[PDB]
Amino acid sequence: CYSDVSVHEEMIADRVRTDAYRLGILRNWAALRGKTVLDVGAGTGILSIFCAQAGARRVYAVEASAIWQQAREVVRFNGLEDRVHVLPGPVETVELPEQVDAIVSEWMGYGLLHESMLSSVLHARTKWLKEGGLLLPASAELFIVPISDQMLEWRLGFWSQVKQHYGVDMSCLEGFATRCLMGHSEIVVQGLSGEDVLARPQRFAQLELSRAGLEQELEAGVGGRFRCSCYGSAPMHGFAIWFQVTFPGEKPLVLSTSPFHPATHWKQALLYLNEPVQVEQDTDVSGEITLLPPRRLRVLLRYKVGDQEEKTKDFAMED
Ligand SMILES: Cc1ccc2c(c1)[C@@H](c1ccc(F)cc1)N(C(=O)c1ccc(Br)o1)CC(=O)N2
Ligand SMILES: Nc1ncnc2c1ncn2[C@@H]1O[C@H](CSCC[C@H](N)C(=O)O)[C@@H](O)[C@H]1O
Repeated sequence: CYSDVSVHEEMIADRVRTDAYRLGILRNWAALRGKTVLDVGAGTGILSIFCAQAGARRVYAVEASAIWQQAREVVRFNGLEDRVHVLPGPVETVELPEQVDAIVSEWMGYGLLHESMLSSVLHARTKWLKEGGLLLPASAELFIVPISDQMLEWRLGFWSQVKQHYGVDMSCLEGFATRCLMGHSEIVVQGLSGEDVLARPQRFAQLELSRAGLEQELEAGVGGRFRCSCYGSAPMHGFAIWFQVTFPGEKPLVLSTSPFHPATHWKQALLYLNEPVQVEQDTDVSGEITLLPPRRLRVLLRYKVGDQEEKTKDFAMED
């Protein structure tokens, strides 16, 4: 259980994630006080306990993986076993004695595990949430922007620096490094900063989690067109995608994974072009992006940089 503890350690050590959930939940104290909550995928149980601190009478903490033992332990240890009930197994088959006033979950991320988690939360909403019940978070939004990855630039430049240190010219391996690091069709999860961002980020989709038939909409695919204009001269390496989610308040609380906001464990998802393309101030960058489900979540991208012809590059997540 090494990667098992590391995953839960990583989440809890993310103060942006954890304070956002804590405040997001607490700020609904008036709607939660004395009410019932389902925590879908409770993990170590911290979100369920946040709900109790907000005043919930009963929280059902449903967890499919072995970490539920630790959740049971943490709740019992905090003396909340009367108010938080840890239930092992998948949410799709759990039996609650009542329908709930609110659902909390932390389903977001990049890959098949997270897609499966949203589906499970939507299954639970339809099955167990009362009409007009609270969803925490309630919505998500997806953003895209052209980027220049400084770390990648260094790695691509590395082979040209070997001569200076060891008297052997390996500059000829730039082509090789580029093909290997950029020519694949995988999504790369990497943390960027604001200076990597080459234009204004564009929202390309919104997911309102209360909508019935969202499961159906997701299966078709989520996304849309985008357009933007670059800020200055740079080697454009591709696009970054990220999300935010919103907790209703009475101003809503936003948990964001943007490169301009504090770093989170989610980082951003990078879509590299096959090789770098030079952009300038006012270079138009436009395209269409679609995220959809051999069991793979495909990212379909068609884009145009400047006067270049439109190009397709499709990526995938097999997990
Ligand atoms: C079609 C679909 C279905 C479920 C679904 C996704 C996409 C998205 C998603 C992630 C976060 C959100 F706030 C919203 C959506 N997910 C992705 O992997 C993803 C996003 C960008 C790239 Br690149 O990949 C998995 C997920 O958490 N949920
Ligand atoms: N169908 C399902 N039913 C119940 N739990 C699930 C599930 N699919 C995944 N999970 C669990 O959901 C968790 C997501 S990790 C989030 C953990 C916790 N809510 C926290 O915020 O700290 C994992 O621990 C995983 O085992």
